Amino acid sequence: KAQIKQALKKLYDIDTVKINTLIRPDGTKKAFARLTPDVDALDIAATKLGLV
Amino acid sequence: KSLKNRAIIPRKAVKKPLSQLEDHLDQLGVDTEAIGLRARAQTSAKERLARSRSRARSVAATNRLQDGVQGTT
Amino acid sequence: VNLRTQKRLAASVLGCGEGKVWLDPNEVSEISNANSRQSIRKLVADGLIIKKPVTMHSRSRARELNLARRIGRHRGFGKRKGTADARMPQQVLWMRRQRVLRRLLVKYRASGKIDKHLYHELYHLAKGNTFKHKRALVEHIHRAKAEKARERQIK
Amino acid sequence: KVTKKFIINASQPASDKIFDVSAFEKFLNERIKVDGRVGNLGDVIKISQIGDGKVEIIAHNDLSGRYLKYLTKKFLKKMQLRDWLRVVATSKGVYELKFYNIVND
Amino acid sequence: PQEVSDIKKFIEICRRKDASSARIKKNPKTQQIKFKVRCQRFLYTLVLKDSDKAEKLKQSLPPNLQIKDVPKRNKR
Amino acid sequence: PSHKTFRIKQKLAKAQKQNRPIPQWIRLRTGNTIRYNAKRRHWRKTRLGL
RNA sequence: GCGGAGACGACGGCGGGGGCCCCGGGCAGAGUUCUCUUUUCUUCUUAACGGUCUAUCACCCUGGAAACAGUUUGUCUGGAGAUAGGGUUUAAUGGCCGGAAGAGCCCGACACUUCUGUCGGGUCCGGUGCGCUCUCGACGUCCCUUGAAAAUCCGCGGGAGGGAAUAAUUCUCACGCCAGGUCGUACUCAUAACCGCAGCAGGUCCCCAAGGUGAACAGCCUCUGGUUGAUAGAACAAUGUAGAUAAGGGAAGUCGGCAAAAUAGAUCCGUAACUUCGGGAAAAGGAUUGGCUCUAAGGGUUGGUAACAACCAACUUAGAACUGGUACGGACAGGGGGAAUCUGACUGUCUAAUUAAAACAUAGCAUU
RNA sequence: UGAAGCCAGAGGAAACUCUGGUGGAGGCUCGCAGCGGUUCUGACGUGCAAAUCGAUCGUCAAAUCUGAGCAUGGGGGCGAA
Repeated sequence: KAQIKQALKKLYDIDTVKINTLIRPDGTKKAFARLTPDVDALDIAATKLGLV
Repeated sequence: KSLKNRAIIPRKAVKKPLSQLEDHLDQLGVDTEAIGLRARAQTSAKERLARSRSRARSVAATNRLQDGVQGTT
Repeated sequence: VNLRTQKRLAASVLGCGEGKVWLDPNEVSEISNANSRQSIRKLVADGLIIKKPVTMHSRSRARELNLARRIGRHRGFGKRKGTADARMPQQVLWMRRQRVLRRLLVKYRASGKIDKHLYHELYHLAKGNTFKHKRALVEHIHRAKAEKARERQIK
Repeated sequence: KVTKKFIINASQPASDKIFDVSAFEKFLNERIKVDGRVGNLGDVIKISQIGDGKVEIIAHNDLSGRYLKYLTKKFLKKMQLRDWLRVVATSKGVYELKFYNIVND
Repeated sequence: PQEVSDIKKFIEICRRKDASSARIKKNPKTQQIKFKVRCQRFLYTLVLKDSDKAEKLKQSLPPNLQIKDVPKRNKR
Repeated sequence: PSHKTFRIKQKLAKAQKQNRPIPQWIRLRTGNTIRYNAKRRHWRKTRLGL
């Protein structure tokens, strides 16, 4: 979780309050990163992640 | 009545048909036209994201069985 | 039209069993369009899905039988199936009787009707099964008082 | 001595000539039982009409609005109005009679 | 959750920088008003009877701290 | 069971990723001899042996 | 250095608490309504965590007990200090408050294509127990049986070092600040998700466990919650498998009363030989059992020989009249009994898949 | 069903005896589950089953039933044999 939040902060400049992680049945790790209330997840997903 | 096996549905849960109610009142001998039962009887980023949610549940994104072949024939 | 998913979701939403879920048979296509719990809740609010009431289990016969047994009916030898001790234990009867007698003796000693030596010997008589009930103990105390008063008047 | 007041509001069916208020009042007079016996009202329960298809009850005993609603449903069953008329409490001690919901077919 | 029995201590609790939020709950069936302040560790509840003291406390509270009245239904 | 080790879960993940039919573009290759997945596994038929 | 916690068997009755079950009133809703039924049913809930007040043992002070007393269902305690009076303390799944009514639940009126709802009214007061389940406490019983360890946490004995003058502190107090990585988490757990070659009538470890009858987690019927899945339609021959009845006789049947029938619950009368005196024994043989209407006994609290009245509560037991009858443990459930012989002391154990026994073991005894 | 221990009453110089209670012992007993596997011209016999099904039966507070971890390995082990 520490590496995940560091990677998000250094690459995409994203601040997170907490991160929950699981490992999927196919063998890859999935991270739910909750963002700080000042930043908007919809705005970040539209601009940086391109998830619109 | 079938109260041994199951309870009766309450009368407030079933919409009473106007034809049947008018027929029953006509049996009881009242003027339904004088009371008018017809009047009483009833009868952007966020948008793109919502569309993406709807399409995501409706249609699978990939098809590993058939993405390697294109063309109908 | 298959409505198994809708019946399961409606049971979860209404907080009942699936056998208490009622789906409107004249609205099957509109119920089939409901794939989410929000849509099921909307149909519940519209009244297309309702929770059926519980089937009757009345206690009226049990209560009348209880009143009859209280006033004394159905207590005969043809009605009894367990032994007398299995029905009412002698140990329970004895414990109740001993507690009643000891409570009465404590009350009389506290009020001052009997003194401490008389209390002690009556306690041991009650433990030795002289008195079968409170009236018997009271009458024994009264006859002992009469004998003591006669002895005092003679002396 | 405490006094309780009850209103049975049959204004809409009484105006619609569905509900007979005088017959309902007679039914209440012959069916309200005091101490487990009918015809024992006296000065404890008074039943009257305040007009506009409404029946008013003064009680000095512990007479229940649930009992009044039960007797009203019994009268509707006797008059073949149980499947069509509903007794709904609207205030403290006020029960109105109204039609069930009707759909255009 | 902790109960404050007295309005002045409620006021310096609201004056403290840990005081995150503040709300007013009215119970008309019981005839009482609860003032609640949410801080870092605890939620403090002050219970008052129906008086002028509740409305006077409402302006006597710090103005930077947001004071909100509790609605009848807690919507999510 | 629900309680499982990381090694077990990793090998089950590999088995889940292997459990698929062959892609349909495989059969159109020149000189192709693969007609189906001959190592297909099912949870009721053959055990993984873990 | 010393000590405490972690940290400990089985079984029996008794008491406290929670939950469930039961009864009454009230609000709201529902169902029944030929007739009766102020009716029958449904919601009426309150978490972790805190504050405060309480909760048996145990211990302390005074005092000195035989005419021995206190006291348990169960006989223990007391000049090694009882009763009594006065106190200190461990123990909450107890009361009130905060959480918290704003939640959850029930009902209602409008609005409502969806989007959405919007606004009201409630969520109250008691009682009962040889009930069921869990938990806690004080007791008691049994052993040629005496029923884990460690991590970890705390207390004490000791007295080493140590002082502060624009602050010292070797304070387990309050508030304030920061942080909590890895891996598992779906679903089945079985008449279809496991093993038996299978979607196999087999086998495979646990937790929760409602109402009625009844002694009863027996059998039978019902609620919640689940199912309605096991190739189907028609006909009703023989012979089968399963379930039954049969006049008169009553073991004449058969190697052999095999199988079936008969007995059976409870209350009461009564019960032989033999015996290791514990048993035999439910020996044997008899009387009875429904319904209804009553009567009597068995408790608690309050009130001034009160040795009396009132009120409250629930289940047992005995007695009597009346009444239907072919039946009354009316289904269900549920010993046939007896006279002897051989044999092994008994309880127990084994030939998984043909032998459960006079075999094996056992305690007792004897020898090396 | 009712062993020790205990209480009361009646005797007995006492030791003891009798009567009525209390108490809750036992590799005790009827019996639900569980465990086992007695009997039946039983069912089944290319079965539902390479040992199953029905009724009946034994035992049921312990020499009872049972999970997991661990130990004993073929000239062996284990064996109420």
